[PDB]
Amino acid sequence: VVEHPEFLKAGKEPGLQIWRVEKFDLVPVPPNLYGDFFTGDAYVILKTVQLRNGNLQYDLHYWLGNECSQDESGAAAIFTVQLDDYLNGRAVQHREVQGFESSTFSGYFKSGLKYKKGGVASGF
Amino acid sequence: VQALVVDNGSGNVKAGVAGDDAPRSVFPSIVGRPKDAFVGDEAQTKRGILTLKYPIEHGIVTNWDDMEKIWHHTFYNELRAAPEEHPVLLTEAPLNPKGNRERMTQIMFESFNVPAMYVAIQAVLSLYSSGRTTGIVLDSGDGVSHTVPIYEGYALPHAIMRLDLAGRDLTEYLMKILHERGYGFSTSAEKEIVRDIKEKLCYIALNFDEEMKTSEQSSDIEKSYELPDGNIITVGNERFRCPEALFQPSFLGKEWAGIHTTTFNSIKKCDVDIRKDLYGNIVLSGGTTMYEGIGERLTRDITTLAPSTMKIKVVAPPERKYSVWIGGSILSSLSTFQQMWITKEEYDES
Ligand SMILES: Nc1ncnc2c1ncn2[C@@H]1O[C@H](COP(=O)(O)OP(=O)(O)OP(=O)(O)O)[C@@H](O)[C@H]1O
Ligand SMILES: [Ca+2]
Ligand SMILES: [Ca+2]
Ligand SMILES: [Cl-]
Ligand SMILES: [K+]
Ligand SMILES: [Mg+2]
Ligand code: NA
Repeated sequence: VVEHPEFLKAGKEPGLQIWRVEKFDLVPVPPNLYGDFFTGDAYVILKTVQLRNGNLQYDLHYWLGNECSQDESGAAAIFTVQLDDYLNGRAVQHREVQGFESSTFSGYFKSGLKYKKGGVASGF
Repeated sequence: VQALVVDNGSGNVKAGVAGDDAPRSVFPSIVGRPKDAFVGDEAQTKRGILTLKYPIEHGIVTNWDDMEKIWHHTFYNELRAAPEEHPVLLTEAPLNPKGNRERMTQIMFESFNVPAMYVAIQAVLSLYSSGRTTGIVLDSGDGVSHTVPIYEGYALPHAIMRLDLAGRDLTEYLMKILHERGYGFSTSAEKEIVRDIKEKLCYIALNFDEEMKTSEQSSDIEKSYELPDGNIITVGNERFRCPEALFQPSFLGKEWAGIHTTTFNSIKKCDVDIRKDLYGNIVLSGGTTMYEGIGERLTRDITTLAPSTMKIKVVAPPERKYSVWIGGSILSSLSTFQQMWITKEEYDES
């Protein structure tokens, strides 16, 4: 389970990658929007860190908006598992619920976490 | 091409197409043969001229000829789909033997000629349908209940618990205790009526002993139900004594652990460093988890059993009756599903 183009880009360099679940697919979030999340949507976030020994460390977070649809939150969970598998299981997985996110997750965004009304339509 | 999703339930098959939010076909997992095979509702309407059998009584397929009849009915009579032209996602019970999975795979590829298939564990699909990768699923269906710890997407096989106590046992117990007020439900057709009584009127007491006390103090407990023949039946404390057997199997003459104890035992089989995530994500699945009061009661009872440092959260999704099927519909819709399945060509050359 590797041929997905976004899997091929995941975790190659230190940094922050955010995808939104859109109609049962993983779609990159425009970087200008990083830190702002639609309450109607679910997202997958991969934080990649360069270790002292040169290896890479991975934290996968799936973020669930208060109004996201069941297909979106279920897909975010499943894509998280599949991305971890593609990273040979070395990612630590984190469930993030709107308004109750971990301090680690909020710390990824210099401007802090903000939410917006709306979102992409359900696949259901 | 759109995958078909088939949840092989002990009591009912749930079937439909990937991308739907609910199964479009739900029918009883019954095959009737003359006293040359009838399946599902049509088998029940002809119970006079047929012997009826359950091929998957306790979540495990045990009669493969009859199971193949159920699958043929699913594809041809319910969905009107050519199985040889769709990928199929099939569900299986937790701890299903690999030899059973191989037999279902052989039938799909060699009898139905399915082009591709994927077998999913029911409880894992339910966890995904709840938007989680880690948690413990308590799936209570018709013929079987399981508690299934799952960590970062995968079930922990050494910690799964099976309890052969589920909805059908509760229906039978309600049939039994209604003899106290003079009812003699006993036939297969009467059992279906009592099942409906159970679903409509029963509930789970927050504290069983206190509910027995309060219910005896007045007639407020009594609720009515209109039978097919127009007669009205009144049910009192049977409303919560029936599902109480989930917690006290001694009511059925069994020394088995109740569902709270079973959930606790399952979590304890997992290493201490992940138990907090399981206790905080106890996810209910299946028709027999639909009773009013179940989440509140399970929360009390598991909180009592578990160390007091743990944070107990019981999650009762509104559409949990079909959460296995829904999880399958999501998984088989993803852009990555085509990489997860086995093709017929691979199988045939294996
Ligand atoms: N609202 C309800 N309250 C109580 N029980 C219910 C309710 N709705 C359905 N049930 C029971 O749920 C059971 C069927 O649910 P399900 O179909 O999820 O079991 P299965 O999946 O068919 O069998 P298994 O999963 O055990 O192999 C039946 O026994 C039915 O009576
Ligand atoms: Ca949305
Ligand atoms: Ca991992
Ligand atoms: Cl305690
Ligand atoms: K079950
Ligand atoms: Mg089931
Ligand atoms: Na906890």
